[PDB]
Amino acid sequence: KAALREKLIDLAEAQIEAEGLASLRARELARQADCAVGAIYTHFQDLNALTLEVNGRTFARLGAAVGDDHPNERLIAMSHAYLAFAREHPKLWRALFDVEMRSDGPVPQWYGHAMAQLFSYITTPLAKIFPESDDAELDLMTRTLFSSVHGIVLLGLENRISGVPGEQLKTMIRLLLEQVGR
Amino acid sequence: AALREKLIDLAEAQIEAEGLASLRARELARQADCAVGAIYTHFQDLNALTLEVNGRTFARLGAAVGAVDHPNERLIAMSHAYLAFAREHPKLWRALFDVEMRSDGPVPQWYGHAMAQLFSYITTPLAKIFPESDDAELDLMTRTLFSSVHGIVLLGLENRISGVPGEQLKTMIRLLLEQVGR
Ligand SMILES: CCCCCCCCCCCCCCCCCC(=O)O
Ligand SMILES: CCCCCCCCCCCCCCCCCC(=O)O
Ligand SMILES: [Cl-]
Ligand SMILES: [Cl-]
Repeated sequence: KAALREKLIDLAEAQIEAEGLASLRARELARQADCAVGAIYTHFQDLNALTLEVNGRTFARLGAAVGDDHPNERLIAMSHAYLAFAREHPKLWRALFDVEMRSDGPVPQWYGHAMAQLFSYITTPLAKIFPESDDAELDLMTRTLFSSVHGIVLLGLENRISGVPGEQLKTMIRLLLEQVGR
Repeated sequence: AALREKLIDLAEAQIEAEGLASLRARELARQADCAVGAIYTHFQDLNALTLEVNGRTFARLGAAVGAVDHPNERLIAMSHAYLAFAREHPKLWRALFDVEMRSDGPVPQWYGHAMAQLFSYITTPLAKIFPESDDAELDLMTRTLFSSVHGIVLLGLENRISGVPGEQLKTMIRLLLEQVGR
């Protein structure tokens, strides 16, 4: 059970990496794990729940990637690591945004904490840039700038006709963030 | 002439009712009272019919953005119009980003030109804000800010745990855009 639970998370991560989030099937994972398909449902409520565990690991990788007198430079460096991550782990990266997870519904504490912890890396330099801003103001700015970088990265990496060209993604993130708070 | 236009009218109605993923040649042909082959006679594939519907969505966007020296306020107003559109026409809005369309592959000239015409509305105030920037620099900044607003709207409307809250989307679009031109 302890071994099986871990083995299923390992295999789920492997599948997402190979063929994407949409390719994950209970029959196939059970076959790879050498268990009954119902053994998957003994450890996770559904495939979405198993995907959240994979996303837990993806957050950990992102947190390692992200990690003081130049706060705009810190924001840029972190954004460049986000871009590099998205490029390096495209399918795991897309699973973070494609899994069923909403601010409306129940967010599990471990999951909500991991995401809150990533956001604190962005809020630190923003507090230096905006010394007069309160926590609500800082939280809103963190969400705005993160959402902005994600948009640049999403449209650019998808090669959409509206996005910034691939070769200019790093440069354009810099140019956007340099302007933040003068 | 009647059937080509009727197929576009019907494809738009289907996308609005059930989303891009629900679009089928068999069902469209049934509604239009034609054979499935009559669809492929007017459009190479469903992708091509989807581009025609997206063409109408661009025209909807163009009308909303054109409505009536404060270029930062113009960017904010246009961005607010983009937010409103995304909330009001969520399925047609998603079809613009979900259709198979890359800058690597063939982009039909009429389609690229229509999207470029929308971008010219953003570039005009950007040229006032950044008078020292050349055309290349302005196009990259147009792409960067569009992508930033889109990220804000996308993660906000999807109620993602990393997004700016629904009730705060307009405010954060304002707080992002006022910082442009530092
Ligand atoms: C910073 C100002 C942003 C203002 C946005 C509103 C202005 C006009 C609309 C421009 C966006 C058109 C939609 C582009 C859709 C792209 C779909 C794709 O890349 O395939
Ligand atoms: C403006 C600075 C942006 C820098 C971002 C990189 C540094 C911090 C990491 C933030 C990672 C958040 C990833 C959240 C994944 C999506 C979760 C969700 O909304 O479903
Ligand atoms: Cl991956
Ligand atoms: Cl719609």
